[PDB]
Amino acid sequence: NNPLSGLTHKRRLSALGPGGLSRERAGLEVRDVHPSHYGRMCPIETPEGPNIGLIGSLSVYARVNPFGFIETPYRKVVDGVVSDEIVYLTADEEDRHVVAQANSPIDADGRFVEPRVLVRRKAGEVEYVPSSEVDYMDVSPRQMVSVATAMIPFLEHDDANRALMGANMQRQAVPLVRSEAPLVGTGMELRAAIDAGDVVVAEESGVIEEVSADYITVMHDNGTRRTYRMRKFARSNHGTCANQCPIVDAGDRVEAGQVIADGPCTDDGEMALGKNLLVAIMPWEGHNYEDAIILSNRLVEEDVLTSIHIEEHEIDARDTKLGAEEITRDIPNISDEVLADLDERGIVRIGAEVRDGDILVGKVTPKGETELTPEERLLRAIFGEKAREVRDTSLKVPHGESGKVIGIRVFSREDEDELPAGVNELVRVYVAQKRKISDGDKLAGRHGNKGVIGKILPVEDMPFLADGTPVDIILNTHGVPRRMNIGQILETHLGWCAHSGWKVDAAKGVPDWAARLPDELLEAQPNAIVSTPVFDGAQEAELQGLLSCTLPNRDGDVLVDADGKAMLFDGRSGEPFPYPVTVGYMYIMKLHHLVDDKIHARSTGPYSMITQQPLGGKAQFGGQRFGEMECWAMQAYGAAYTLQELLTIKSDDTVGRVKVYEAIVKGENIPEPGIPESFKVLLKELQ
Amino acid sequence: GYDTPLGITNPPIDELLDRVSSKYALVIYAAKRARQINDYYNQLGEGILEYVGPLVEPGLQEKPLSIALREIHADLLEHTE
Amino acid sequence: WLSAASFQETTRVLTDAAINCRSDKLNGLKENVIIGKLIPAGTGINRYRNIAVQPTEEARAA
Amino acid sequence: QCGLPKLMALELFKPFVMKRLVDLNHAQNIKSAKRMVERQRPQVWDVLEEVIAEHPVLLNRAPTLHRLGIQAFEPMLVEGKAIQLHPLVCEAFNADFDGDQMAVHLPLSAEAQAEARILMLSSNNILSPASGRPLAMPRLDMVTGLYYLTTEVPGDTGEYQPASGDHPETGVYSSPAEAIMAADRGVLSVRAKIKVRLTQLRPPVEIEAELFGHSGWQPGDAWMAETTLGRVMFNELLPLGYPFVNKQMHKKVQAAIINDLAERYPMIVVAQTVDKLKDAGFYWATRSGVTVSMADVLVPPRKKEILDHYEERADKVEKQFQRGALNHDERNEALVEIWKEATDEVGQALREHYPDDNPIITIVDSGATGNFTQTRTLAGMKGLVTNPKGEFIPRPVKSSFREGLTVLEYFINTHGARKGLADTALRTADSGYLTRRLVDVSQDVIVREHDCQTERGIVVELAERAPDGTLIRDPYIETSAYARTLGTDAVDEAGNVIVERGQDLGDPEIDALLAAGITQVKVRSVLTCATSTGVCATCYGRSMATGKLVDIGEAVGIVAAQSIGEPGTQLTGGLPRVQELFEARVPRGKAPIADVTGRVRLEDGERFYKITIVPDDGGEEVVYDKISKRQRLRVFKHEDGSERVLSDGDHVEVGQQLMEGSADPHEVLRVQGPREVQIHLVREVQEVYRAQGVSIHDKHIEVIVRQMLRRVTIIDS
Amino acid sequence: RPTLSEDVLTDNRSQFVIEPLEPGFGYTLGNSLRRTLLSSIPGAAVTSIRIDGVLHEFTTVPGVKEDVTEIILNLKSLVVSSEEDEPVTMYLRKQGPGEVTAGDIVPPAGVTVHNPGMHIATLNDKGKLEVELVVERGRGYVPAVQNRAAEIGRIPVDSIYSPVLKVTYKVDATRVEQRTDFDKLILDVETKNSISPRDALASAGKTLVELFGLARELNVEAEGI
Amino acid sequence: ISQRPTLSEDVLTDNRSQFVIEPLEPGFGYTLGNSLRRTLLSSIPGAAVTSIRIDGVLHEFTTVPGVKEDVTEIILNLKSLVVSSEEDEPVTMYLRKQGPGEVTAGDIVPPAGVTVHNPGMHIATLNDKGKLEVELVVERGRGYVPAVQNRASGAEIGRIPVDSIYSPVLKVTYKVDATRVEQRTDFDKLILDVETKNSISPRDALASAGKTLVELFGLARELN
Amino acid sequence: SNNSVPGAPNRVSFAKLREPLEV
DNA sequence: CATCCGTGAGTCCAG
Ligand SMILES: [Mg+2]
Ligand SMILES: [Zn+2]
Repeated sequence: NNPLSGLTHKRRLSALGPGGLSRERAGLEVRDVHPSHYGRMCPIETPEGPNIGLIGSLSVYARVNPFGFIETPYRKVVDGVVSDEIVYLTADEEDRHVVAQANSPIDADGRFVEPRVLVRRKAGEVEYVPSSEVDYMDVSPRQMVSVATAMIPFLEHDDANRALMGANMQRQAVPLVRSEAPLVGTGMELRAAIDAGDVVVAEESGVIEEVSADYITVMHDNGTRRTYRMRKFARSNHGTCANQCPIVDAGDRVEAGQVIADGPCTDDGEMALGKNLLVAIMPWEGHNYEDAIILSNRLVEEDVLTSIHIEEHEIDARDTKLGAEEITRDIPNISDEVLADLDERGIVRIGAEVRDGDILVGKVTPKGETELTPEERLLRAIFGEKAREVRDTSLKVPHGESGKVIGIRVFSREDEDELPAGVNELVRVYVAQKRKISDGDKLAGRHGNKGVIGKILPVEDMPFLADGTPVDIILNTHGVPRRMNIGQILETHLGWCAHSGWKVDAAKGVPDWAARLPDELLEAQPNAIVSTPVFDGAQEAELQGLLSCTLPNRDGDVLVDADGKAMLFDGRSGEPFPYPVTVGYMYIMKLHHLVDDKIHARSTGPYSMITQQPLGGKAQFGGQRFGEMECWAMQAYGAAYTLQELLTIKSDDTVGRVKVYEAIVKGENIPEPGIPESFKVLLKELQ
Repeated sequence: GYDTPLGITNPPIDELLDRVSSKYALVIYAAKRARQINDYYNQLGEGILEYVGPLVEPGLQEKPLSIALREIHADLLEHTE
Repeated sequence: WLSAASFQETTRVLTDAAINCRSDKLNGLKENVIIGKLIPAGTGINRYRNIAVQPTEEARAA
Repeated sequence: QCGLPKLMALELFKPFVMKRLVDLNHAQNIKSAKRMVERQRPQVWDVLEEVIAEHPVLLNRAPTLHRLGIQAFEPMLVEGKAIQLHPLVCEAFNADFDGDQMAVHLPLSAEAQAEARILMLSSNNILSPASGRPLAMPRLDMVTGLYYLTTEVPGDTGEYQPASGDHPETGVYSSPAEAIMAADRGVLSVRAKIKVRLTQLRPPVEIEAELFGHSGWQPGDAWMAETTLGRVMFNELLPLGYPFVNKQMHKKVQAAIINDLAERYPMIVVAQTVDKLKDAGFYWATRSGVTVSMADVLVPPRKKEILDHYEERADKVEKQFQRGALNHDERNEALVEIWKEATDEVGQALREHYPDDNPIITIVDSGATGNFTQTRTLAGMKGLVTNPKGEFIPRPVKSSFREGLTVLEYFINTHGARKGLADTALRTADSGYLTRRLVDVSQDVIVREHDCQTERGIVVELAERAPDGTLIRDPYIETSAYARTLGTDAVDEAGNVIVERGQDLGDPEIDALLAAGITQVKVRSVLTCATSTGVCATCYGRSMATGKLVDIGEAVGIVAAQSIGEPGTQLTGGLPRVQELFEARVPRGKAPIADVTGRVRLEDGERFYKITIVPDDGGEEVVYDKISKRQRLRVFKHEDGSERVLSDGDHVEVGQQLMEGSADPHEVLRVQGPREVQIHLVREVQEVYRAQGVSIHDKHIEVIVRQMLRRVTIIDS
Repeated sequence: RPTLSEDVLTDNRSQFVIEPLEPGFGYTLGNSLRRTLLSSIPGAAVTSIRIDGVLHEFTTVPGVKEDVTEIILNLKSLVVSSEEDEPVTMYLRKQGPGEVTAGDIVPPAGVTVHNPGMHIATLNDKGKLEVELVVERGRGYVPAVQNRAAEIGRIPVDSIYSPVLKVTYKVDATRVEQRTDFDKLILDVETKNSISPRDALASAGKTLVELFGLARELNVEAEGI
Repeated sequence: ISQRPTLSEDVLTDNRSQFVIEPLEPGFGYTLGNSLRRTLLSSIPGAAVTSIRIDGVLHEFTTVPGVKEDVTEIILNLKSLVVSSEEDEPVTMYLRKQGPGEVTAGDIVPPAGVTVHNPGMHIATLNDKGKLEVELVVERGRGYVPAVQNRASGAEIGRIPVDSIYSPVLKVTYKVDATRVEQRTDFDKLILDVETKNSISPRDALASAGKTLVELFGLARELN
Repeated sequence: SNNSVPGAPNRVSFAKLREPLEV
């Protein structure tokens, strides 16, 4: 789906598989978080379903030792003094030793501050221990987490249930037409993008000799030239769009290991799973009720939340017993109006637009010479039109799909292309869709705050700040303190600070709250990026203070207060809202669950081969299932006819469903249901 | 005493239930008359002796059910179990 | 046996039924749903199923 | 209504649209009509709008746990590709909007549509068939919105002021239309107490009699009230003919109103009324100013003070175990208590320090959503965490989430949180399997008759007897008596009968039996009423959904099954106990019962418990042998003191449970007989759902139990 | 398509229906029109009163059923049209057993009472009543504290100048062509016995045209109806 | 208790202008200025690009040889283009530049009655050997019209339909000074703020807003 | 700065100094 | 009261 998703895949740790255990055999012990998992296996990252606890992610700093166990880095302490010498310890090895926590205060030389410090001991037991007895200490605070876990700002403010989803959803983010880095980060966003392998890094240092949309050419120091080719509009496994664009301009001095061209969900080499949205935490006319989400039409018009999706359609020409399938522009009984967007071969032309039901690859096959209908024979003598022996077997666009034809790939057996035994010509047609955001589309933050788009209001209906700026997204207040994920609150506060900028007051000295604050942050520009590393980063003290330091807008007016709230005007009534509303900036990702995929419906269609019941799935144009649980509800209603109807004529009554169609289009009444063909199968299976 | 019923809530079911033993009965009582009405329209085109037409003024493009369900409210139909 | 075989231990249900030559009277909810009859409940019972509806004698073609 | 996407509808009514396409000559035949719908010509969007006219559809949302998982709606065409759903039916489908999907089924036949609009329509199924309570009620934004305006704010502006000095009475308005133009200018607060003359709202029952003598209030009759402008606009929804309510609208309050509307007023009034309430709540939830900021979430002032007090008490316990004066099992058992007490004191710190303005608190205490224990975990402290065993960890999490939890705190917290998720996954699988067993055992159970006519029933304890005097309402009243029909005239001390036989028990009729002093009524049950196949109507009584007598032919057997297995997820005996009973297993507890009634002869030994019973009526001594791990049950003796544990010389009735645990119902059968064992089951079953806050009317339990006794064994051929 | 104007009636009030508005204009026209009818239409009402047998408010007027409170309220609902802007004064005196109405009022020249059947106060035998009324002109609604200034029993009254009593509005969507976005504006308006609702709207409609003239005067560039 | 016809003052800046309106009814200013803000943002007429055509390009998703940017990013750069046209009917602009250098909105060639208000706008960074030939169609309209509508008309396989943001309004707000002093001196003073796109004037925007509204409220005066 | 190693955009970090080892 | 074999262990979706 995105770069990060691929990375997470390469680091997943499964118990499932041959030689391992089954899902049913696994009890409640195998799944829960073990004390040894510290710094080796992430305790947050795991699936939410029946797979839970059986699938995890390898921790950030850990590595695998030549015996197949999981080691992890710890800092060595000789005698109360931290040493930069690092040794990797296995799980049982760590048990024999005693580990101090990472955040324990350390002398500038390397000594401990307090005699008794926080200590990790075998069997997951904790106690205070004099500094004389400390063997090792942790490498980093964020040592226990995975790569996906670490990108959740203010993680220690979100409960393990929403933090879990927060990590399990980042993988599900869709690459956008163009991507922005988040205003609020944790620092991980850089290394993650680079290691993923869906960006372009410079191997050897040098200078940009020539740059194009197609490729980048780098002139090394030693004289040799290495050229990197850009992936442009390529279909991913999941139909998302991996499109790389050069960062550097021609003649730029570039050093080795630097990002010169990023890919999908990447801004200047940083993981960019979403956009920076102006949020407003208030109920609004019941349209954001029960985790629904309200949008500004701005996000539609400015393609802020827009993405491309590419499909791969395929079809072949085989040898049959009645001859051989040939791909031709001549399809029986079709106007030249439909064949308009075809070339002389029979294939669609690049650049053409295609809708559902339209022709992509016109292929015809010889049909069996069976005695044609005496009623159709008669109909062919009147109009004197001799029947062709070729049946239409063309590739038409599946229901729902649509877009521009962005490439054709032809393989011919004639042109020596090695095809499987029996095939002659094989055509692939790639169609892309520029899907704008719409109602029902699933949006999410990093803190397990999901939701689908309820209503997209016109830009003027939006509750706006004093200077006229209309907000972007209107999250409901009710669904915040229940989920124990108030990180989204802290992200919003710091988000406004990161957008307006700030300046701490240095007059009468550096304030006591911003005393621990690093010098570089004491003054900030509008639209500035920051890092809030997990188990470190901003504290609620510094955050409250920064709300006071918020720089005024272009009109010299402050917009939000020290509470972090601001006054809103209802874009509908005009009257300003009676109470202060929490307003700020929050990072939101467009997840890969869009209505344009999810919607499906069926009148009639194909049917099963044995049970003669309707097939199942959107890919098979199937019908829904009225299961055993759903029958009980009908019976509990007393709707005997509705229940009978569904399981009879609407399903596997061979003669029924045929005579129901007739009765409807002729505008008559529905006939009495017959015998289920599936039941007839049972009596034969018993016999 | 209430607000004017709209759409599929009309005729009000409470007064519809008063003219019938139970909920279940009201269903068959109504749908069987809807069959008579839809028969009448198809049969009339080519056949005499059809079931008696709509005893009330049909709404423009009114469903056969919605016609039946209205004359149940008008007590113009007889009820047999 | 139909309502029993469609519950649990089907292979045990059949073997026993076939020995005793058990005959099932299709008069039950699970039984009827399978064969596709109208279920013996709600709007499916004869009390409500066999109903005759007629216009009142007072109601007459204009 | 529901929102059916224009793309979805065209495929659902596909052979219906082709019909009217060849009707209005847009197509020459049926083959062309097909090509017009497939090509999606602009004509069909006009044709389709006619086809779906009042033609209902079904909305299904898996898992379909109860029969409200499928409801009928009036489909409305809508742009977009998403199904639009009425906010109130969310409680029925248990549907949120985090990416939920629903299945739509289109009824074809003449009967199917009839069953849809009548039986399955959403505006008819307002009530849960389990308890008779309103599911389609103000729930989240709505409740907080209404709770807003109906709150009486003391010193708010525009408030009524008495006359004194040179200024007359301030705060009196002639009409609602005047008070409306007041807040528009900005003089009156919609939540400030005032006095207004009302012309279109019936006054309270207590005041209507004082001002009219129940002459019959009339639209036009005037009267004075002391409310807030908000509470007036709220009563304009109930609407006319309903006595004025001068309270703030907590959810329990609004639950009562709708429930009352369910009893008296017709269905279409309720559906139209609850719609009005929805609109109100959302409009006022918007301007309610309910917002979450870092500011509104405040850590307690005595935070570090309170924690230091108990940590000191803790260190004392640590040193007291350091000298080994305390047992290891006692050490933690005490450390648990210390921190359990601490967390409470932190919660107390919040409530008082938090203003009732505070939105976090506002939502919690208004029954809108959430618990205060969540608020405590949020701003106070997490508290104790659960061990892999389930025992509470001696170590506490002193950090709240607002302050950010420490690293090793997060780890052990995470451990518990996941095992919670793990078990939440496994119980669902069980709960579902329990559900399907129940469905199958009670499928042939249908209402086939109107009345068995048997006078047989069962007693129900209406209320406890206060020691000082008077009467105390029984806690089982709502689930054991309220829906029943009488099987014997209920008389007081006099010869005057209060409620006849064949009379449905309603809310007032209970009060009639509550005030009269009678504390026991014999009522008809599904257990007693014997009929050929299935059960009668009369005995079953009020169908919890309809609020009237159950219709003849209702699949009460399946609905009973559903109603028990639907909430069966929320348990900790636990769900195994619920199985253990329904599957009639010889229990783990194996607590013995008295074979014959008489005097108890306790003769305990340290190695083994032994109980002997001297027969009250002659007889020969009966003696049992018990393991010392169990303990004697505190049975309510003749002394009317339940807390009296078993002692020698005590008197026990026949079948009286001797020790704690559970009685083997098989013994209860041979000892106390078929009828008694049925009532033991039902209440022992009930006690499991009671403990977790689940309320199923005894009705549904009995339908299953009845089916457990239909067979007798063959002793002699 | 050009927008239509409709009317469903009642003697004192009526509903108005506007459609089809360009999408998003239902709310653009809604609240703006309401506050206009409730505040931007001039009339005549009672500023203050004076009662003979009153030196303080808590005691009721000797010989009268109603308290001092309920009579004021009764008087607030009195509809009056004065011809001159400047404050006039009318007298209402009656004695003996019976009921005093708005028809008993003695009005000055150019001042008309429109509901002479309105109940005011129930006088019993030996019951004397003499009241001095102060009638001014204005718009909308004005509080009583602003009318707190003969100090021998002067009573400040809530001034309801506006002839429009109460207005509510809802905005639904009409499906024009294929677009289901267009807005339909429903507007409920209740007026006094002084002016008809159908007329009150036109004046409220004419009033607002004057405001949007100022902007239009500059260029009158572009618009299409 | 006072009567005064209202005014409409103005305090200017090049791109944005404050309009002052007083004296208004008490608590009337808020719901008046908003009635203007909602008119400006939505229904003010202007002009922008509807469709384009590029040499050697057949669809939106590709790359021109020797150009640093791809067509999508180029089309996304062209959204920012500020254009005013008088021609009520569609017109055609042009842009052709070769060799090294940077192409801008200045290199566009607007026909009679079409003016580009932001020539410094970066479009594409053309490297050596890079050639770019485009062809832009501009129309007149209001609000926002999605590209998707252009394609089904009958447009050839060359054209690439582009979204149209006609609204020449940028950012609008208001503030109100209500004298709530207990007297007949109670009124509301409105201060409207309008910022444009330098395609039209802040005044001319308020003029087309008023012309619109007047024609809407005029139907409230016509008799039955 | 956080990761001053490749040539990356500067993201200012609230932090205790983290110099044990790069990811 | 404890062993050995056979049979149970949520739904819908996609794929
Ligand atoms: Mg959900
Ligand atoms: Zn019975």
